[PDB]
Amino acid sequence: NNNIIKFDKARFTVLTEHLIRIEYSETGEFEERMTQMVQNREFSEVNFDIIEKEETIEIITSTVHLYYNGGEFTNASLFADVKFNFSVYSNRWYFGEKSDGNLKGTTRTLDMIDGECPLEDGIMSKNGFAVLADKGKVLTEVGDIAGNSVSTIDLYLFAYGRDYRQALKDFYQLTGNTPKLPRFALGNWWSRYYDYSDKSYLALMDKFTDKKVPLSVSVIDMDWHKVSEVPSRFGSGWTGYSWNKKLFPNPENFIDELHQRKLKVTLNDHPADGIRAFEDPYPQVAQTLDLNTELEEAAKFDFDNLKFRKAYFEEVHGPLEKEGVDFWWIDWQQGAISKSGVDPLWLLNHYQYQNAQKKHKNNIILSRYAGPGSHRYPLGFSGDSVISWASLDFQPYFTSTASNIGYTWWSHDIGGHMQGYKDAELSLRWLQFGVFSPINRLHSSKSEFTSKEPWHFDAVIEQSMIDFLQLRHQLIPYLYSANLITASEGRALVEPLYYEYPMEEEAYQHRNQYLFGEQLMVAPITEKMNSLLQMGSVEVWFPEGTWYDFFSGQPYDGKVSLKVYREITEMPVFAKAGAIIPLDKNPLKKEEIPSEIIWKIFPGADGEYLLLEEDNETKAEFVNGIFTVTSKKESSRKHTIIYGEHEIVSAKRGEFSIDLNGKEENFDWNFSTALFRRLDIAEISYEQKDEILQQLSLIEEHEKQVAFIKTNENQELQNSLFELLYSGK
Amino acid sequence: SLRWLQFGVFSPINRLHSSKSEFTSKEPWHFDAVIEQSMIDFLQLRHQLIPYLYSANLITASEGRALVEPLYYEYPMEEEAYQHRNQYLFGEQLMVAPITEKMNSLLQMGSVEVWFPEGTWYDFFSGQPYDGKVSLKVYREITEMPVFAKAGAIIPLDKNPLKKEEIPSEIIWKIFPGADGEYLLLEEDNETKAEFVNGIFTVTSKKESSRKHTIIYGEHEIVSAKRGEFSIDLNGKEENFDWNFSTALFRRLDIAEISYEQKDEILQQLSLIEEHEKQVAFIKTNENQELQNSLFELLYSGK
Amino acid sequence: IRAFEDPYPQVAQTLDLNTELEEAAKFDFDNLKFRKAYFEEVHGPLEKEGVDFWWIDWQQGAISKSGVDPLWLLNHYQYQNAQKKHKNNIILSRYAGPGSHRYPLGFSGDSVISWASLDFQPYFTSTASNIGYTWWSHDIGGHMQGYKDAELSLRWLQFGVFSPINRLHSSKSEFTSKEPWHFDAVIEQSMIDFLQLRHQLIPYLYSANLITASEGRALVEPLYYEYPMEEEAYQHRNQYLFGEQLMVAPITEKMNSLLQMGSVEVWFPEGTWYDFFSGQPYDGKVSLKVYREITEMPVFAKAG
Repeated sequence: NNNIIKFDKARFTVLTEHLIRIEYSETGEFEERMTQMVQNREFSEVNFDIIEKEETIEIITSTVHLYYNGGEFTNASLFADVKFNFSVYSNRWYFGEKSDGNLKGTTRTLDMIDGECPLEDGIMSKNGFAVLADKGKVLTEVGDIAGNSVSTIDLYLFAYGRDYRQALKDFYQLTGNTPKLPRFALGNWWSRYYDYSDKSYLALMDKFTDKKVPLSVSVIDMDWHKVSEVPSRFGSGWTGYSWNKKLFPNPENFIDELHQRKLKVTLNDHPADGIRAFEDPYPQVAQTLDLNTELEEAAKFDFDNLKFRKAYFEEVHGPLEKEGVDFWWIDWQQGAISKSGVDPLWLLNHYQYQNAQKKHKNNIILSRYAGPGSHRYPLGFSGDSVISWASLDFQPYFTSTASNIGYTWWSHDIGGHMQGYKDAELSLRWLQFGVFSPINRLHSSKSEFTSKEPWHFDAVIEQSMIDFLQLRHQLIPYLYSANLITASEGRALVEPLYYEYPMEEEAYQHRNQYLFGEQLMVAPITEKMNSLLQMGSVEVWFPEGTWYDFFSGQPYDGKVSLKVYREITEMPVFAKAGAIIPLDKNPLKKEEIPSEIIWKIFPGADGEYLLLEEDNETKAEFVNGIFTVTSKKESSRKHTIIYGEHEIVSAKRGEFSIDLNGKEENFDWNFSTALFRRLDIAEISYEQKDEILQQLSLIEEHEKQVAFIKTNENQELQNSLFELLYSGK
Repeated sequence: SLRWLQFGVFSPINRLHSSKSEFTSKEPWHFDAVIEQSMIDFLQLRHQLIPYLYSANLITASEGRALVEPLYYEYPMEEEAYQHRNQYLFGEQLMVAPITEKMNSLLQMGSVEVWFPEGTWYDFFSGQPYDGKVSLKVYREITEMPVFAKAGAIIPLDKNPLKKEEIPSEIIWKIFPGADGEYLLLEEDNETKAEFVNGIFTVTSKKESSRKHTIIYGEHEIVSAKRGEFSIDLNGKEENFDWNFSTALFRRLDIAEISYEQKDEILQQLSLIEEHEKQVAFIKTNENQELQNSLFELLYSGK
Repeated sequence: IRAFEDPYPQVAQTLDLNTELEEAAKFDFDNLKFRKAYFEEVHGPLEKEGVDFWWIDWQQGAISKSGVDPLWLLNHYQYQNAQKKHKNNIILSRYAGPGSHRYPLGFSGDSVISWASLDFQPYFTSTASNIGYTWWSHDIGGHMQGYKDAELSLRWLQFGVFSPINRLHSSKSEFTSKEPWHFDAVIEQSMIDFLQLRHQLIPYLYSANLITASEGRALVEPLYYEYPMEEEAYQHRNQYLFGEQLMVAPITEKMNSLLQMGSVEVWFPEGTWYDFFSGQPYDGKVSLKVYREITEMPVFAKAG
């Protein structure tokens, strides 16, 4: 290509104006094969300039000067200046050195993490550049490990400035797009490390139905297989591939019952102790792998070994798949050691994801993060988080930041995995976040005390959990459409604020705040409520424009940073004037695609929404007060229209256009009602409640209502009252 | 000592006195150069106020009106007039809210919650404006005292407080713009009426004298040392005081014993953010609660 | 020297740069031609306009192709170049390792404005004599960030007056000027008094300077240079000899508001000592806490 330049023992490939591959080869041969990370180096031709001398080369694009002075790559011989002024003297990359500015990415797991842990770098930087080292093995054409690259140094310099979305799109072009998820992945999952029987698991699935909680996925954790029944001469029962016949006497019939309830079924797989001589598949595996059965030779876990992988997929998983297991939960915690030097977690996710496509279209796994490019193998499984306010407070930041290395389908144990402390409000706050996260999978530890069942809790917590779990299914149309946008356009469902607002300092100062698809902005509450107010709070940054609480219609004039207060049953989620959000009208109804969609419109601006589905595209447009719905293909689907407060049209078939210029724009939300409710629940003096209600009702001028609350001795009560006055301004 | 002298100057009688200690002299030069200058300034102000005090004295003797009134004399039906115990009317034209608490060292300012009755009020010293009716915490450096006058207030001042003379040879008429007003200066041997009506300021007296009148309209000295009766039209003249948000903001941030990064962010954000409601939202997020109240006072006066 | 700069056309001609691709003359103090163009064609024109000496403010790391720290290359070559235009000329730059005392003055840089920073700085300054680096210039009052406290500013200036170099400097803040009249009348007068004292001390300082150059004696010595066998000479970290006739114990802690005085524990060696300012006498040998108003500094001289 004209986009390739060789100099001394180095090779430079200008992939985009903002992305340069940098290689070193001792042997004069450079690597064309794919790697664990890189799937594609075919990019459209771009313009750049070169200054090539006897001893030095300079490559010049719109955004970077890359310099190479010959010899081995050192911090002195290989370095780059960006053509940006985001910093005073952090604008230079030096080979092998770290600079300030990296917005971070993700890490393997939250196992044993109570609150924060360190993250790896991503490709996004406030200073406009990042280097992504390719240290992986080469692949063959069909995707097996081929050994060591002949490019013994192979780097990708990203110099996208603060065009983070383009950086991520081009990262997906280099490393491969995220595959499409199946719609079932986006519903509620039930999971618990608990020794259910077939009977008690079905009873619980039937109780969810009776309780009006919709589920898409039934997880069965490790007590599906033998555990205490494993003789100790074999080691533990952590790894298992044999049903516990007491609990599951007829596994296929049990899985058939979950399938009749329209559930997908996954089993926990702890692979590290392989297939030992007590296991039901051991005689077949022993025959295939020529094991010494009289010395009970184990088929040890070895995902570098083609014959082992084949026996694992065909003879260990295969029989369980025939019984109706839909996909695999790979729960790998036993380290990064293999003879090849490839992390066994990477070998599991890569080969198991590929194997899962044989039985079902667009199938998934559930496994931990295996490094850059491992987004090709959804879903992410963060693991054994400690049950704490601190863990919840980290998790939104964790989730949105992961988009910076393209890993956009994290599934967290909703409510936390293990250890930690009981607090029903923590459980409820965690579920609110989970509903507005990539995947909503309830899971817990082996404790008798950690079930995430809503009815574990009091009547208030129970009803709120059921409400949010129903909301998750209402959101599946929006989630599935965003999923197809991830797969086709390389846009994350969960974005940090700085993707949309890269030049706004406040977009970097609200770590737990994020965009959720294109129409919603979420600010989860991740701190225990103030008992004096009976409300939790978070500081929300409202960008320029008019924003509405998604639930209440409470309005906010951006741009402003404002502390917002919500009761434990309520979550801060916001939509702009002109937002159009589809919702399943029948979230409890078992059906492949919604028979009815609610179009929820926020007045005050034009807008539009494209609902992508398996077999259709439906465009909702709101222009000069006219709402129009059209689709590629016709269907019997019935559309409901909600304009602000009011249901305008109920269950109307086919394409149509309705004029909403006539209709009531304003939500009911009003200062006086909200004021009365905040004062009423507060655990403060009745004399203070009486004085605040009286004075805020009597005082007419907005500035004097604010002066009145400014004298209040309760500082947090001032901030709560200020939120209502700001919304009522 | 300095706060006490500020109160004393706006009290019925200003008598410095102390115990038999070697350490309790009320001499201004007992103290450091800052305290000394402020004490001298307030002690000079007391003599500037003698014309106003002597006139109120004759009103006590003849009409049975106190020089110092609780707020509830003027505002008997306002609950807030019973909730500001140290706040008072001082004659008919001034409202005083002495600071009687040690300064907050983080702000380098003391404070008191002031109730502003209905109407437009001005700091007597600075011209900082306040829209009543409101209860508002006000902050002052140790050298400054909260004293307020309504639009239309007319306060006479001795122009020569150090000059030993039985009656002032020169009076300053200090006028607060925005309303009509009047003031009757009662003296041993004279009555002098100052009237401010539809922007016309008039001075007349029972008896003639060689007294020279100076007129200060808001900020500006309009007429210097003019003899006898007269009338001058101030509709032409600049109504507004110099007091401005930006200057006062810079001064409060500059003296505060807070982080320079906080000072820089507040100055930048309050200068950039245009909408009053969003300037108030910005200060509402400040972690320093008393700094919020100080910044709120300036934003309220600048509204 | 990048393509927008006033000297770039001359530097581009000297270094054979590609001006139509706006090739920068990148910083490269290993390169003889770069150094020559930097001194003659970049600094030279500014020197002709009357610039007397160079403040090298290098913060961009220790990387060069040679393995020599670019800060060392700057101090070594710029000090040598500064002698061409003026006799006994200086630079102002950070410490570049042992031997870099040959290139005065030291420039310590971007200290945080705090009592903690001031409390470190006397110990920092006297201890530097132990590697022969005896001309540290600190940003007097602190450089950046930190907190406002007029008394910290005044204490810092008192130290600076009794330090190798008294250079007032500050951050880009609207709130960090070291002008004395930034402060109240008490702080202002005391700062003016100490700034006048610095000029009163120039004869003593210049004489000590010639003693550094000719006899290898530091202006600022730790107590243990004079009193190596006295345990207390190792236990008063901020106390130092200042030339041969003065012993300084700066106050580097906020005053006790009950006393309206700051304090420091002073070790008085054997002999009769006098406060330099007041004449208050002290009989050594003794360790004694001394108290001073914010406007006063503990500085002592022996009988004789």
